[PDB]
Formats: sequence, C-alpha cells, structure tokens
Amino acid sequence: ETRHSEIIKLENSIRELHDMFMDMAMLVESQGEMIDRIEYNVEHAVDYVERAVSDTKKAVKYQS
Amino acid sequence: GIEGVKGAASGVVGELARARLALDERGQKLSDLEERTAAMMSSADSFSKHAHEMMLKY
Amino acid sequence: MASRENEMDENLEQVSGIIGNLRHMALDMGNEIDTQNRQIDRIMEKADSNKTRIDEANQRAT
Amino acid sequence: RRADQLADESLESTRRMLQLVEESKDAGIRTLVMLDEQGEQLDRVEEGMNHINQDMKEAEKNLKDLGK
Repeated sequence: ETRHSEIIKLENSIRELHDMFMDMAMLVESQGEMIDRIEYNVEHAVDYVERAVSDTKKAVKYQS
Repeated sequence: GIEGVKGAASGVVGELARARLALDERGQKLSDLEERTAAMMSSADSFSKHAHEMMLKY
Repeated sequence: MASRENEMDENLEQVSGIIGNLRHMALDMGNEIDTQNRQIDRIMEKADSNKTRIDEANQRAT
Repeated sequence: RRADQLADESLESTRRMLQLVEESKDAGIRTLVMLDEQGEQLDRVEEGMNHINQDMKEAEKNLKDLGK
C-alpha cells in the first residue's frame, strides 16, 4: 500500500503543476487579445499624428 | 526515487507561481495601458481634424 | 522484473525528464514577463506624455 | 490480490502523470511562442510612441511657422 500512496502523492503534485501551466497558457492568450487592441489604437494614433504633421506642413506651404 | 521527482515537481510549481504573479501584474498593466492608449488616440484624432481644417483655409 | 513494474519505472523516468524541461520553460517565462512588465511601464509614461503634447498643440490649432 | 489491484492503480497513476506533463509541455511551448509574438507587438507599440513624440516636434515647429 506504501508505494501506491507515495505514487498518488506524486500525481497530486503533477496535477497542480499541469493546471498552473494550463492557466498560464489561457491568461497569456487573453492578454494577447488586449495587446492586439493596444497595437490597433497605437497604429491609428500614429497615422493621425502623421496626417497632422503633413497638414500643418501644407498650411505653411500654402501661406506664401 | 519517487521523493526526488516529487521534489522536482514542487520546485517547478514554486518557480512557475512566481511567473504567474508577474503575469497577473502584466494583465493589470495592460488594462491600464489600453485605457491610456485609447485616450491618446482620441486626442490624436481631434488634433488631426483640426490640422486638416487649418490646411484647407489656405 | 515484470512488464508492470517496468512500465511504471519507464513512465517515471520519462516524467522526471519532462519536468526538467518544464523547469527551463518556467524560467524563460519569468524572464520574458519581467522584461515586458518594465517595457509596459515605459510605454505607459510615453502614452501620457504624448497625449499631453498632442492636447497642447491642439489648443494652438483650435 | 489486493497487491495486484494496487500495483494496477499505481501503474495507471504513472500513465496519467505522463499525460499530464506532456500536455504541460505543449502548453508551455505555446505560451512561450505567444509571449515572443506579444513581445514583438510591444516593441512595435513602443516604436509608435517614439514616432508620435518625434512627429509632434515637427508639428510644433509648423504651428510656430504659422504664427500660432
């Protein structure tokens, strides 16, 4: 009964380890969706600022 | 061994728990960053509209 | 000696080996998350600074 | 007898362990691939922040050339 009980103690530890790895993968995937949205906002912000620089440059041309 | 393997598993659980705690912080920081970049984007959008209107007057 | 005791032992050796790999992964995960957390802090400060700078130019233009 | 029922339960435990660590290995590898890709996204995001800051210097100069 002894080796059986110790093997079971080991399985319990390995299940804890496994479940933490599974959780880590899920959380990283979810957070990746947020990073996708941050990156989208940043790309559009960059574009708006580039357009603004270009338009103020043109206004100077059209003075001038 | 069984004790040696159990020890190695415990060891990994501890190291991974530290990484999990750091991943929780990253999530909190990312939620904050999403708000900050959404606000930065809105400002950029408005500035672009006004620069465009300005250009079209001359 | 026996196929049951033999599979048990082989299973435990394979498990032991894989755990060593799992340990290496947990190290790399911790290192990558720590570096990214520091980078996110920098990005956040830059986001707000940018927003301020945009808002102030936008008032000259409104 | 009871010893056979227990030796069988122990064997099956080691099989479950092997499955658990193999699944853990697959999850760990996918996690590291995601963290790497997400890391390159953050590099692009930071690049964007820096580009905005530099563009704003040019915008400010232009507004000053407009008398604003």
